Amino acid sequence: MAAVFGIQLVPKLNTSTTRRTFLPLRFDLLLDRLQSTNLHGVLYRALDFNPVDRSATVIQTYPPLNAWSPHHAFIENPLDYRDWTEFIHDRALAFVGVLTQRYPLTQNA
Repeated sequence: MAAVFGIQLVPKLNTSTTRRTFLPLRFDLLLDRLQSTNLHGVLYRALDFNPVDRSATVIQTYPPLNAWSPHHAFIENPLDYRDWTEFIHDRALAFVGVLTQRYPLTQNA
């Protein structure tokens, strides 16, 4: 311990004991998540600078959304965070419908 290169550690060790189990992906639950309107604090951790009606830095995408990359730069960045909210709300909304076309809840729950 302690003098780890130029990183001074503490005299005290500390651990955590309990960890959670990896719970499955309910179809219902995604349908619900895809339905998010106020997305900002749902399928991602989104940073905005609200006071002057402006964006911050980083939309930290979750699952879903985790399959963004292939051509991300091609897409270019939207005008603001607030604006990006909308857009992917929109598009997501379109997508949920696609899924449903092929899979009926009633049947698939």
